[PDB]
Amino acid sequence: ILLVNLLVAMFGYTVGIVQENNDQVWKFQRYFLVQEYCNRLNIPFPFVVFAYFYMVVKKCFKFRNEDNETLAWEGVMKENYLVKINTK
Amino acid sequence: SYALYKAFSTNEQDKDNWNGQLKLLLEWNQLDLASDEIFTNDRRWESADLQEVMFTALIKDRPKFVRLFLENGLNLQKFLTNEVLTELFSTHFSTLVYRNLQIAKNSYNDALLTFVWKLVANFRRRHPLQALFIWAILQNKKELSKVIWEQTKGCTLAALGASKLLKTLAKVKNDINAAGESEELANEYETRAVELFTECYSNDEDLAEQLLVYSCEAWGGSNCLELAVEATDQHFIAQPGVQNFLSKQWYGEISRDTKNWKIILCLFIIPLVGCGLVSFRKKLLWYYVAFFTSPFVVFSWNVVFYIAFLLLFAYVLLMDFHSVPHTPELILYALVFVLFCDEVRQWYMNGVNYFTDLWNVMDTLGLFYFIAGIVFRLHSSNKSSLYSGRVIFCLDYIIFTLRLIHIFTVSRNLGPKIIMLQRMLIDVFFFLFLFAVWMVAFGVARQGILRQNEQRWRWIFRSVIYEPYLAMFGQVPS
Amino acid sequence: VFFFLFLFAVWMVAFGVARQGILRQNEQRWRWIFRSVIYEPYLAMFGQVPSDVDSTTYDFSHCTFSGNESKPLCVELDEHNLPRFPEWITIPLVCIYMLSTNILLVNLLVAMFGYTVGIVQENNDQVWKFQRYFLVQEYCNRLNIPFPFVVFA
Amino acid sequence: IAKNSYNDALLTFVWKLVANFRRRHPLQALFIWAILQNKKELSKVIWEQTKGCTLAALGASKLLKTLAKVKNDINAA
Amino acid sequence: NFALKPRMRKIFSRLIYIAQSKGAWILTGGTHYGLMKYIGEVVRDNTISRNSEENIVAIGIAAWGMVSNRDTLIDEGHFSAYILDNNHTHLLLVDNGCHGHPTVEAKLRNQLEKYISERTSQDSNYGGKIPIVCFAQGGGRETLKAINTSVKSKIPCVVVEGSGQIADVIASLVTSSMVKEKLVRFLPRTVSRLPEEEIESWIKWLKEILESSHLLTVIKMEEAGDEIVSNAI
Ligand SMILES: O=C1NC(c2cccc([N+](=O)[O-])c2)=CCN1c1ccccc1O
Ligand SMILES: [Ca+2]
Repeated sequence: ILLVNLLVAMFGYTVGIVQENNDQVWKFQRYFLVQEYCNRLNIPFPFVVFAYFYMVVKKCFKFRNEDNETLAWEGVMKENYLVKINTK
Repeated sequence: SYALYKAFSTNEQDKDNWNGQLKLLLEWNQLDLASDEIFTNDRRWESADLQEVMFTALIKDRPKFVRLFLENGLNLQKFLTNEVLTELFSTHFSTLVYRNLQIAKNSYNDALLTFVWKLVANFRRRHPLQALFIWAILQNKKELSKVIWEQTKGCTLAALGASKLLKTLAKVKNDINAAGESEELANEYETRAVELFTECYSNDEDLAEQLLVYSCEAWGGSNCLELAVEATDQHFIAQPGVQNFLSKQWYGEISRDTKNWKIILCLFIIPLVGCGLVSFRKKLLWYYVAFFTSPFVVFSWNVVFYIAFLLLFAYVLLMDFHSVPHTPELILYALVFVLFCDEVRQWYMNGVNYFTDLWNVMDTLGLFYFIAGIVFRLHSSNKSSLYSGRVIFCLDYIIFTLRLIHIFTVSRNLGPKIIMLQRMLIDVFFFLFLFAVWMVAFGVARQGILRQNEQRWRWIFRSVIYEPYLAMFGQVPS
Repeated sequence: VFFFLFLFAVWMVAFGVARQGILRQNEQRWRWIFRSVIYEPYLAMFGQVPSDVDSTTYDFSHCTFSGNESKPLCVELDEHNLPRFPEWITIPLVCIYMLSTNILLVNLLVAMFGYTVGIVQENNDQVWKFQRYFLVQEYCNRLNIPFPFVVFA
Repeated sequence: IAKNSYNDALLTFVWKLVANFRRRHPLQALFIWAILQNKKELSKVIWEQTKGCTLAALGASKLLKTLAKVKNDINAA
Repeated sequence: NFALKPRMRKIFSRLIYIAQSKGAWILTGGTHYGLMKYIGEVVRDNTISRNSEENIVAIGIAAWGMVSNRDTLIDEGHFSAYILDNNHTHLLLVDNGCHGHPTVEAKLRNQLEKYISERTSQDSNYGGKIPIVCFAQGGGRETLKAINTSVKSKIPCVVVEGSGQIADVIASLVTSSMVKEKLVRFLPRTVSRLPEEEIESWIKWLKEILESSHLLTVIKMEEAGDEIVSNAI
């Protein structure tokens, strides 16, 4: 009775605390599954072993200007952001 | 200072000495005076002789003066010669800061701190503003950092790298004052990175998602999104711009404003890819491949495969398990080999950090127990080995089945609760600690009062541990 | 409720298949597969504790030896006509399953109910008095007499 | 996209009237024009000139809550 | 050398924002030095921010007697390190004789001003006629001669600030003695190289300026909120 009903109360307190952080932690974890399913040029899982043999095929034989342009884009909203802060 | 300047200026010989007036107004904090009657006539600005006064404004913490010097014209990357950086890190670099850097490299080592340890090892014996920014950011200078940060190209990358460095140095236990300063400055730069990127995103989506993926020709050798991951900067990834980016990469070619039942219904009826029930915004074989490439459906196919694997496992183990493997065990070993190939693929493409995750550890461990059950299984005409093979497969089935909880963390509804589930461990362990103490005390007292000199160990532990354990589900010892 | 039933079904399937595999050998009857794999681990949620794990409280008068009558199969025997299963592998298995479902998973459901009751309460009175519109519009629309007599109207 | 994926009675009505004028309560149509464009200050000036003011505010609130569900262009949402 | 305080930085950011809004040409010197540097900077920034909707037009008008590296072609050139600016989308260079000739382009420039000031384009709100505003923020002989050539012409619409050098001496007093009093107090170190035979000429220049005070307006220091450039123009 006492020790089980104390566990209920401590669970209730922890659920109450972690909930506003919980959605953030879930969508932070979302990055890793997107990076494990968007990285590999990936076919069906059962068939994947056949595509693994394509990698065997590999071992059967084996400053940029738009970058500076998008950094120059970033600088303008930086200036507008600084204007907003100094306006506050 | 104003009295000294009135004396120095009215000697009618050093009226022409703008350098001596400037150095006098620099050694004091007379900013308004140096603004109003040195840089105002527009009569003599050479813009190259400002180097000694720049070095002095750096090493004596005059950030408003370096702001005025940049505003009137001085290029940092012209100025910041490697001799300047070796003078800053060799002579003007503090010795308590370097000891905290040693302690943080020995006790809390990291990828970015390995990188900054190597560059601070370089200059005590090419992206210059980032090195000056690291110098100012480590010293906890907090206002020279802002002045140099406003002059950078990769501004969001700079803010995220600085936030990671300062969060690592805020863990060093000696000198908790310096830990408190570095924690506050870390929070200030991570707030700055978030608020700048949300303005970049709220003006424009395509160019902000252009920003997110670049590596700045080895900043720390990494990426803006990677640096937010490494610092566990989960307020930068929880924001709606990065979440929009991620969900657009998760649905792939399918437009996100379609309902989900249409997607899975088109998944089960395979040649229904060629019809107007799924919108493919973000000739007919392109609709085919645009469906079957997306992350959503290769994931959903993979979980259907895995459930069919668990049903075949269960059928084999419970209803069809003989002295020689019949055909469903051979199909089962083929499917387990497929899972083995996926795990060795993931290990070959991660390296060492693959063994950091606990799921991959128990994953490899389950494959080990499966092949051990095979080598116990093939010794036919021996009943003990064949029974032992089946027992090994049953415990391995427990592991394979409980992996399904980890699979369903991607869901929009179940997912956050499964993530919440691991925050309960300290409550469970406090419960089990108190319960084990009570259980041992009551069990030893009851076994001592009732009986006399039990010699059998199994009947010691059935009475002392097992029956007081069963009292937790309401059994009441007999 | 659905998060609870998801976790409980995963634990129930894992424990039930492992226990039926360790104890018995090649059951062919589907009803006795599902009474053992699904139904008895389900009854452990109300505090039942599965009976056939001890081997000191196991009698052979509730078996069949071949599925011929109603009863379950016997546990698979030895050449000495003794049960093969290790008590040191099945007693802690039932203990871990019983801890995990009867205590941890039910008391987590209590905590999540408590959190949801705490959130929805200040919205709840609004939702009730928003729902009130529909019953007023279904009882104020029709020129309505007594329900039994309504068929006459 | 909002008519194809989140269709409604009022959005069917405004789809039909915007289909009319791209080929009698005039202030309500001008109010819909300004209210869809997210104009946000011409809307108030026309709203202060209307007869059915509460009906106007409720119809506009329903239209904008439907268009705030369209997933592309989350800024406009 | 140019004094770039953040207020004038804000003002000319706002100015090139207005010129992007209305679709205006901006005429200026077009060298790399001083204010024209910053104007080319903000032209490049508002170009690189939106990359569409009526890319603005900046004409720099240079003298060709002050351009250092001069290449004759028909065949693009490559101007590299008076120096021209990198960001002016059009450059016009007047032709004269020798190198020692500043202030040559003023005649062609002011004639182009007068011609657009009389040129009629009825798709406007000004009664046609294409409105023209002159800004003076700095100082020198060029500024005073430009303001008087404007105000002697029709449609000058000259605007000045409340900070600068000659913007201060026209901004403050809005005869000979008061011109002298303001000119010696707002230019303490440039009167020292001046014969009075052209100081009296400057007094005549300013008396010709203040003849038409309705064709002149000013920006003040209390008027320092947002959209004060729009309010002035
Ligand atoms: O790729 C996978 N490998 C294994 C796996 C492979 C071998 C051994 C074990 N194991 O013992 O838990 C697990 C777990 C399930 N799995 C998977 C299936 C569908 C969707 C997502 C997934 O991660
Ligand atoms: Ca894995």
